[PDB]
Amino acid sequence: MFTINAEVRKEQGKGASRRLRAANKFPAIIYGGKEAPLAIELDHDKVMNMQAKAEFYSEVLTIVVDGKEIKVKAQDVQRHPYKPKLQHIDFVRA
Amino acid sequence: GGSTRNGRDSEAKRLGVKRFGGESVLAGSIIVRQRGTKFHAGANVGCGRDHTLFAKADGKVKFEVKGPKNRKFISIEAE
Amino acid sequence: MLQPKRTKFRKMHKGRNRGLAQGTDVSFGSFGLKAVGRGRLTARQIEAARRAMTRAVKRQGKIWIRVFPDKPITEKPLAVRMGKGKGNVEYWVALIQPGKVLYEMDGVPEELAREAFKLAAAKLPIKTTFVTKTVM
RNA sequence: UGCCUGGCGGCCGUAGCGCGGUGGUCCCACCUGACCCCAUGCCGAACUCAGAAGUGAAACGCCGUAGCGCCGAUGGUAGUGUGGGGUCUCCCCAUGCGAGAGUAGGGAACUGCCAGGCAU
RNA sequence: GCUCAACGGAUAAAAGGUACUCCGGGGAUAACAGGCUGAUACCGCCCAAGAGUUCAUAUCGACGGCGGUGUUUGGCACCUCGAUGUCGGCUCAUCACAUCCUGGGGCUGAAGUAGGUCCCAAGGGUAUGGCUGUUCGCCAUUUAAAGUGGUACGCGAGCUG
RNA sequence: UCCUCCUAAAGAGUAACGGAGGAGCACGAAGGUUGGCUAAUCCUGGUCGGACAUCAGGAGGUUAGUGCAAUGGCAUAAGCC
RNA sequence: GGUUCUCCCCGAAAGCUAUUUAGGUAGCGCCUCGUGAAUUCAUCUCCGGGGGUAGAGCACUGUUUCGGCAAGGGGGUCAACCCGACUUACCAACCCGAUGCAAACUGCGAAUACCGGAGAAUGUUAUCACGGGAGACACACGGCGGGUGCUAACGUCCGUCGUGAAGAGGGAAACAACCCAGACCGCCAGCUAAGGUCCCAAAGUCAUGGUUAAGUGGGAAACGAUGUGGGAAGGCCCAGACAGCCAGGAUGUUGGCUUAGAAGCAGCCAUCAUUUAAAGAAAGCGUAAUAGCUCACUGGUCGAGUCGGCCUGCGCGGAAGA
Ligand SMILES: [Mg+2]
Ligand SMILES: [Mg+2]
Ligand SMILES: [Mg+2]
Ligand SMILES: [Mg+2]
Ligand SMILES: [Mg+2]
Ligand SMILES: [Mg+2]
Ligand SMILES: [Mg+2]
Ligand SMILES: [Mg+2]
Ligand SMILES: [Mg+2]
Ligand SMILES: [Mg+2]
Ligand SMILES: [Mg+2]
Ligand SMILES: [Mg+2]
Ligand SMILES: [Mg+2]
Ligand SMILES: [Mg+2]
Ligand SMILES: [Mg+2]
Ligand SMILES: [Mg+2]
Ligand SMILES: [Mg+2]
Ligand SMILES: [Mg+2]
Ligand SMILES: [Mg+2]
Ligand SMILES: [Mg+2]
Ligand SMILES: [Mg+2]
Ligand SMILES: [Mg+2]
Ligand SMILES: [Mg+2]
Ligand SMILES: [Mg+2]
Ligand SMILES: [Mg+2]
Ligand SMILES: [Mg+2]
Ligand SMILES: [Mg+2]
Ligand SMILES: [Mg+2]
Ligand SMILES: [Mg+2]
Ligand SMILES: [Mg+2]
Ligand SMILES: [Mg+2]
Ligand SMILES: [Mg+2]
Ligand SMILES: [Mg+2]
Ligand SMILES: [Mg+2]
Ligand SMILES: [Mg+2]
Ligand SMILES: [Mg+2]
Ligand SMILES: [Mg+2]
Ligand SMILES: [Mg+2]
Ligand SMILES: [Mg+2]
Ligand SMILES: [Mg+2]
Ligand SMILES: [Mg+2]
Ligand SMILES: [Mg+2]
Ligand SMILES: [Mg+2]
Ligand SMILES: [Mg+2]
Ligand SMILES: [Mg+2]
Ligand SMILES: [Mg+2]
Repeated sequence: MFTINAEVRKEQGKGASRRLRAANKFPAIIYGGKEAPLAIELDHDKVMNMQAKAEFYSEVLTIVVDGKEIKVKAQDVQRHPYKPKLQHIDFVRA
Repeated sequence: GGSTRNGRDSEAKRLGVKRFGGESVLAGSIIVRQRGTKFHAGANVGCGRDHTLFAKADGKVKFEVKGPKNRKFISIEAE
Repeated sequence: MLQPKRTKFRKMHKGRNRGLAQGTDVSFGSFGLKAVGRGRLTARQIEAARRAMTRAVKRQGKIWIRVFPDKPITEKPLAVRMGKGKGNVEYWVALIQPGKVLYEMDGVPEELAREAFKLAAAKLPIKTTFVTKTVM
């Protein structure tokens, strides 16, 4: 269903986040459970298209990171103050 | 034309921390000048008439937060 | 025009309106008009926009004015010199940051909301945009 | 050496409130009465000085409760010291420092002296 | 023993006018001008409750907003106080077009004559007298009009006062 | 003339005919020591007694108080006998 | 106001305090010379401490919106005189749940700024004390955080740095405060920074892919419109997408109306119901009003591309002064 092909964040920081947002992407975090949190980089348009659907914040989502499928839920989302953009998205591991 | 009120002011008393902690002081040296007891006297520290903390023995000035109310205390380490 | 009933002090400094907004999402109604630029909205402008949207929707729902004019702006009388105190209070404005929601509503359909906010936005200097409430 | 109790401290908001019911062989509290020697600007409401008839009823203390108060990551955001810029009442980039609040989570305190009463 | 409060306190002991004025200075500091900004001034534009027999645009337009000129009233004191004569009137004109007429058109709640508004267009023209020193204005009579501005609010080494 | 807050840019200091308020005192106790004590507000019951006193219990913990204007403090109490 | 021969070295200020003082003066801050002095001072790294300003928030002091708990009032719809059935484009204490604002609000809280302790490297002791001599207390601009003003001024008041004052050269046409860069002298020597390489005027009419048709470049806003590329996302699809055009487009029914004749072009309400092969008491409309047309809704031909909302760069009009 709601599948997201993510990657691994190489560098973290304000400049890295700005570059990711300028490169038609955005950072995100997967935390919860006992495993260490994982920083991921998502494409903007494909996630923006799924964000319109109301099921995105209600049903489970599948994230493929280097071939390892993980079931996560859209815990919280940060959006641009005055633009249809996604700043940062949290994912509870479940 | 016109007139305006509240043109008065007062001279600053030059309060604040003088030794800033971590310095070597002498007996009778004033550490902090303040209106209220923001910093309380600790070890080898006396309280003045105007709540001024003066060291009674040469040593090191140390800032710590002790007490049930998390109040700041000035301590003189006589090393 | 709306203004605070009383204040601790009559005059305030000019200040600077820099930063980002605080309330950037609709939490009361379903549709919202939010400022995209930067400026200072006045009580007269807010009242004019409220009247315009109310008469456009025929009060077929509810209206929320998120912002509130609370900053007193003073101007000196004409033909006077400089100094001699601060000028008397003239009006009241509300500092506006980009992304802040200005007006909120619900009940009305999407077409009616967008046709009412379209004419209510022309009464404000700051450019605005139309948004709909989402699930978080 | 392990049980709980008392006194003095460290640590003073994961160390504090609400709910459930236990503790007395010890220690504490409740309590008896009181001319003393002391006391109430009226009364043993408080200090006390003579004690153990009873009770753990209020306290005090102990065990669990996630209803609260709190501690609070990673990531993200706001801010900025330097240099370089734009459309300059404000913003962009290269750099380090990176908050507050809110999530995930943690949680029904640890600990040092003697002083006894307990099984050993 | 001093509200020496003008409070680091001239002496125990102190108010004004000068257009009859004079001296040394300042554009460090004003008034007329020039420069800078445009609150105010003029003009243009944006959305639309309506007026308009129904009908928002033929004409207007509340509640609000965004702009242009420097164009009145305003702010600064940047050139000038070892001198830049400012009001008004006569003669002499230029330039701008936000055009009074003439010229060419659109819409009209434009039947015709005659009107309202808007665009282009500066080639030319655009009063005479009473009142007060006038600018402004009132009135009387004509014209197509007796249009708005800048030119040190033009011009006194061109004239009066 | 002096003091309190902000402008005053997280040491000190820092201007305007800036925004806001006070001071030209009182006290032989309103000081020293010792001992003891802890409100503002609200709820319930009660003879006048009442939106209000003097009482008894409870909610709350400094939201009271500082001889004074403001700031900083005060429970060991700087608050009250 | 003026102050007359030369060279070398160093080299500021227009700030604080007081002043019948504000354009003067005195002390200090700043400068020069001489004598002494300590790893004295400065940069960088590590360590300790104070913050309470940005930012953030509403635990406190003020302000403010919508909800529930509520006492309920004010024109009642209805009686039309009623208790008022009841909510009447209204207001409404605490208590809770959210949403904002504050220089004189902080349960929290940075960077930088400042002090001290330790360490290498560098700097002509650049640091401090005293004595001789001054000068000076009219600063301006730009960057940064601000008061005041209109977040207007080549306006004014504060704090830091740079510049000029006290400074030549190159660049922006000229243009002290912008940028690069610090002029011992002489050179028919090379390199580079700001800034450019079509000619004035010196060096790419250089190379690789795109945008611009406005000369945008080479002034400006709200707003407005199939200019033009890009990015996704939509819906209509040979079960034939959209516009031609061939045609239909009805009755009870001149619908209660209101009258003007009203039958859609004066009206509140109606677009109820036969066939709906299809079929709006009809949106335009001449008009005293119909009596007429077209379109809405469809099927007759086609035959592959369409329909309108966002993130984007350039461009267009708003744009009129002597
Ligand atoms: Mg950065
Ligand atoms: Mg019990
Ligand atoms: Mg982080
Ligand atoms: Mg944090
Ligand atoms: Mg948190
Ligand atoms: Mg005397
Ligand atoms: Mg004097
Ligand atoms: Mg003279
Ligand atoms: Mg001068
Ligand atoms: Mg002048
Ligand atoms: Mg001049
Ligand atoms: Mg009408
Ligand atoms: Mg002329
Ligand atoms: Mg014209
Ligand atoms: Mg001519
Ligand atoms: Mg000709
Ligand atoms: Mg003229
Ligand atoms: Mg002349
Ligand atoms: Mg300070
Ligand atoms: Mg005591
Ligand atoms: Mg030199
Ligand atoms: Mg003088
Ligand atoms: Mg020397
Ligand atoms: Mg500072
Ligand atoms: Mg000397
Ligand atoms: Mg000297
Ligand atoms: Mg001075
Ligand atoms: Mg002077
Ligand atoms: Mg000078
Ligand atoms: Mg200065
Ligand atoms: Mg400066
Ligand atoms: Mg500034
Ligand atoms: Mg300026
Ligand atoms: Mg000046
Ligand atoms: Mg000079
Ligand atoms: Mg130069
Ligand atoms: Mg030069
Ligand atoms: Mg070369
Ligand atoms: Mg090169
Ligand atoms: Mg270069
Ligand atoms: Mg260059
Ligand atoms: Mg170039
Ligand atoms: Mg070239
Ligand atoms: Mg050449
Ligand atoms: Mg352009
Ligand atoms: Mg343009």
